[PDB]
Amino acid sequence: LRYLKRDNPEKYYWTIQKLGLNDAAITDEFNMDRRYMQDYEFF
Amino acid sequence: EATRPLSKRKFFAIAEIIRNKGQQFALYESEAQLSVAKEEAQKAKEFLDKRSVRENKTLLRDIRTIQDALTPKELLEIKQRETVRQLLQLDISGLEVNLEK
Amino acid sequence: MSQPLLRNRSPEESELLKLKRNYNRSLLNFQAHKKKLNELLNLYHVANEFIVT
Amino acid sequence: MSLVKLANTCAHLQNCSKVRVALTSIPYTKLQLQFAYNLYQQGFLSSLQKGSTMGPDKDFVEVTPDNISTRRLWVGLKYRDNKPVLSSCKLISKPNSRIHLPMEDMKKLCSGVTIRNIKPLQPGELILVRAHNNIMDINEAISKKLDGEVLCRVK
Amino acid sequence: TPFITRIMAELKEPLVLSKGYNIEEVDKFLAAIESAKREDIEKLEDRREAILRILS
Amino acid sequence: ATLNQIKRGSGPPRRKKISTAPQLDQCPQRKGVVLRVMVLKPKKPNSAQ
Amino acid sequence: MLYELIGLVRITNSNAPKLEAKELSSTIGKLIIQNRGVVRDIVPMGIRYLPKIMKKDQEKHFRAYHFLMLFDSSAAVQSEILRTLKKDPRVIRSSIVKVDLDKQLDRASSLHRSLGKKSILELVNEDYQSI
RNA sequence: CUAGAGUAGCGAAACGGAUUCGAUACCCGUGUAGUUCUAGUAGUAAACUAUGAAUACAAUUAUUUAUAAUAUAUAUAUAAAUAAUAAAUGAAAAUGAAAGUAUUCCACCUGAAGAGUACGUUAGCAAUAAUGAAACUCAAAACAAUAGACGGUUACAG
RNA sequence: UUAAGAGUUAAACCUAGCCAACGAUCCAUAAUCGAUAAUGAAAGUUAGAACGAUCACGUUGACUCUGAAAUAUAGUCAAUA
RNA sequence: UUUUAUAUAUAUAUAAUAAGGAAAAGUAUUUAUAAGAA
Ligand SMILES: [Mg+2]
Ligand SMILES: [Mg+2]
Ligand SMILES: [Mg+2]
Ligand SMILES: [Mg+2]
Ligand SMILES: [Mg+2]
Ligand SMILES: [Mg+2]
Ligand SMILES: [Mg+2]
Ligand SMILES: [Mg+2]
Ligand SMILES: [Mg+2]
Ligand SMILES: [Mg+2]
Ligand SMILES: [Mg+2]
Ligand SMILES: [Mg+2]
Ligand SMILES: [Mg+2]
Ligand SMILES: [Mg+2]
Ligand SMILES: [Mg+2]
Ligand SMILES: [Mg+2]
Ligand SMILES: [Mg+2]
Ligand SMILES: [Mg+2]
Ligand SMILES: [Mg+2]
Ligand SMILES: [Mg+2]
Ligand SMILES: [Mg+2]
Ligand SMILES: [Mg+2]
Ligand SMILES: [Mg+2]
Ligand SMILES: [Mg+2]
Ligand SMILES: [Mg+2]
Repeated sequence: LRYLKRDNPEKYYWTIQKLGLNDAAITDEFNMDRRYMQDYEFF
Repeated sequence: EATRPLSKRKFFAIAEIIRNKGQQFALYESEAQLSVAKEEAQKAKEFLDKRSVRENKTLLRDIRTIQDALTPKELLEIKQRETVRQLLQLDISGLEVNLEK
Repeated sequence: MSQPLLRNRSPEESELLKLKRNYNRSLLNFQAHKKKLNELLNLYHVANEFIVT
Repeated sequence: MSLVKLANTCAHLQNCSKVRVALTSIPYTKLQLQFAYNLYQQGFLSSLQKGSTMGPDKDFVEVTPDNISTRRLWVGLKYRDNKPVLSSCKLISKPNSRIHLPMEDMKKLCSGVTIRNIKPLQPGELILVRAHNNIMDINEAISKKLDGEVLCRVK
Repeated sequence: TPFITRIMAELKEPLVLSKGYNIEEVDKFLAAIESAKREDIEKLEDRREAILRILS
Repeated sequence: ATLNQIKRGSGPPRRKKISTAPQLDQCPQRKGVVLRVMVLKPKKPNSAQ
Repeated sequence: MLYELIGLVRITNSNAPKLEAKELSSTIGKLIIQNRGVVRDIVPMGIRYLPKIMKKDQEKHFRAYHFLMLFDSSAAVQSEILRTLKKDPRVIRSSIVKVDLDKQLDRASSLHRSLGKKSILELVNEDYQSI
């Protein structure tokens, strides 16, 4: 999705909106650390 | 570009924007939101319609009744609901003719 | 050394190539679906032995 | 223009010289073709040929995007007096450190003076320079008064 | 998110068949086979139900 | 050994000549007062007073 | 999913060994069909002495009526069938194994497949099966 | 290590029996924690291939291993694993498709000992884990291989 | 207010920002440099005595007049002697 | 190779045929410079 942003920004925003995600969720560094699983209540 | 001191730490001012990628990234965002809403609504309408069709919902028995006929009233009702060939024409034939084309 | 390395594909050549590729895709899809229909027919031929009642 | 690919080609030619194969294949690109032509003009390579991944072209084949992936440039190596003519092939300007020299520094390098830790040109050696997407020997680039990127050494 | 919910719903609808089969297509194919053979109704319905259960 | 590792501070150790007479504070010599005169025994294989 | 069940039913009545296997087959088949299942085949293996004097609950068994059931069904009711089998005193031993249907929709049991008959269509032979 | 349950065998510690100049050890008996399960803390091993990852190339043989064919036979072709090698490299042992020819990135090292020690800081319920010196002493210290001696080192003969 | 910009200083009202593991903030140390000196094949490394350029200081700290320019080796006040 | 022939259904299988030969005498400055030993 970051490549899609670098290539076709309009389709990038369309796709992330359709999939239920935002720009921050794609661009920001992400690890499935215990902090994420606690904050978002994965379990 | 260089400028008089405008604050403690600010000594430069923008002069022009060669690439408007940052500007476009918000216009496209809003447009994507607006378009996704309407496309969602349309596809949800289609799904609800299909649910209604499946709610409304015997082809073998019906076709056999037409075949044996070749009684009159039920036959007419089934007609409203080579005719056997038309009612059983399969999408695979369309694929075959398209491939040949 | 100072001339183009390759000859660019014309739009007409690209159209013909795309038509060939689409035909290949649709052909493979067709054999897949027809094989699936054949398996369905073979299963129908033996559905009588299967107990559902 | 990948300097990585030129390094790979240099190592490939060195390996081929060690095992003494009479023919070898390298990627078919403008930079590689110009580099091979420059080596051939100096006499380091016996022959240039255009071909596929399997071998030289039996008949002339036009180069198009359809077959570009499978195109190769086949070079014939020379072994004279029980010694390889093309013995060592190295890079001066590496991808991590790229060296662009002005003309006067290029003359100084040819004249025995070490410039930016590059060993000076040796008598029977050839140094290749790239200027305006054209590959030439250092002497020509000096005669053309062109500032350029100093790529490789062939001794 | 509308898209994931729609896809999950369509998966969870009744009379959804696996292995790339479509219920209407299967019914039409079975009727075509019966017509071709013609050219016991509870037993034909039993074959249909067994096929649907297997492919459900 | 990599270029970026040399950039960050990697390189040959300095041939730094450590001072063998630190207490003089980089002076050719210093005046002093004798606290005691001591007679030591040298390390073997040397022997003397 | 196609599941092959191999049950080892106990023989208590020396005069009619098949009765208990009949009752068990009826129960399992009824469960499978009433929970949206299909019973493709029931292969009646014979009476065989068990390899050892196997023990279920307090009774000790030396022989058993072996039987096989090939049935297409879902995972949940398959686990339910297994649970009913394990607690039933009649079933000395039970085992359910998946028969994969990724390539061919119709497959025979392990016994017929080992004999050489890959499918049940081959089992019932092929005449006027090209319709 | 922290809570619960479990505890058949094994078994730190402990209690005794032997051996011994002495036994604080090896051997023997009873055996606590632990080994086990669940819910956690911690994040160290000779955590080793003592060999970071990716890419291009590099001469053979033999087996397998996995595919693709062609009619068991083509000692069939394409790949990877394994073994021995050529060149190459190396202080050598040796590596051998990497310890070779090249490119890119990261981590690490700068004599032995003091020392992974002290102090401080961070985290953990704690044991501890991470980070991590300096003074002083010395001309040492280590790796591979060579020839010897030696072994409560093997086998073969006389 | 200045001849002059600016949180430089003084006042007012808003925004939540700014720097930082490519090392902030804090601490220790240090006058800086050259077509100057030493050394090296050179890149560099060391010095900053002597020649030359810049800065700061004239026992310590703050402020004031004059002035174009001074917190002046001035004046006032205090500290030290 | 190329071209053509016969035969067979624009193409395929067989057979023949190949244009690349030119000669002549005479016409320095090179650079900067890295040594180890017990
Ligand atoms: Mg401002
Ligand atoms: Mg416990
Ligand atoms: Mg225990
Ligand atoms: Mg014990
Ligand atoms: Mg001992
Ligand atoms: Mg003991
Ligand atoms: Mg434990
Ligand atoms: Mg943990
Ligand atoms: Mg430890
Ligand atoms: Mg460690
Ligand atoms: Mg290690
Ligand atoms: Mg080594
Ligand atoms: Mg520690
Ligand atoms: Mg202002
Ligand atoms: Mg301020
Ligand atoms: Mg204010
Ligand atoms: Mg700092
Ligand atoms: Mg000072
Ligand atoms: Mg000073
Ligand atoms: Mg001076
Ligand atoms: Mg200094
Ligand atoms: Mg002086
Ligand atoms: Mg002053
Ligand atoms: Mg003063
Ligand atoms: Mg004084």
